[PDB]
Amino acid sequence: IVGGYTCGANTVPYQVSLNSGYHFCGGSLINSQWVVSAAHCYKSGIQVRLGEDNINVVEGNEQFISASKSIVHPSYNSNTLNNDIMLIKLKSAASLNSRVASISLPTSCASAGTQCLISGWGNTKSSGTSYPDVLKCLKAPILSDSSCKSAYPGQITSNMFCAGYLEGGKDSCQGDSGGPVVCSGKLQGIVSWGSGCAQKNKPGVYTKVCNYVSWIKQTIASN
Ligand SMILES: [Ca+2]
Repeated sequence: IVGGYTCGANTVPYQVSLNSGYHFCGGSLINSQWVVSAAHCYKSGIQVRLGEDNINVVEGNEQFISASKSIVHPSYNSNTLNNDIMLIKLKSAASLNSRVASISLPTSCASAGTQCLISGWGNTKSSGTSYPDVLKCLKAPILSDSSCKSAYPGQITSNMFCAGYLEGGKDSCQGDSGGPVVCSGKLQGIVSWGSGCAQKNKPGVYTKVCNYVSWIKQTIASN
């Protein structure tokens, strides 16, 4: 997250870190056994880390649970990033509490102008490179489809939306991939892609989660 703030320990209780020897992506806990992330975060050997603040220090509220299976969306295209969503099942159910909690799926799509919370352990620099140990947060509005498409000609599908600031300065970045965009207590987005970070007229692009609620529910119900 570039131009954000330190969230505070365990203040975003649905935020997970995906770890394969090191943090490589964010995710969102949606029930005791399932995490939603980006399809471009797919790899084998995933351990889900819940209750994290400082990802380099064991602080006492963590749960480390190996993934038993991952399910990339059937229509995910890695070239265009259309349908950039994946589900990860935990080998055992997380113990849910005030600091490890699921986030509700949307029942309807959120509108341009809706204020959301974006979070992650990604790069905090737009030019250089600096990775935080503690979770960073950004409050950002959803941008209109027209402004999103104008920012990225030929690249925005019906499964994507822009959030952030056309002036730049505040954005998601490398390492935030797969993490949450939460608006009014609902998971509306997944950190998907952008052109650099916090650049003028290049806001972050997010997977439009409301399009996938039926797929998420039916997949969970049979796996
Ligand atoms: Ca920790």
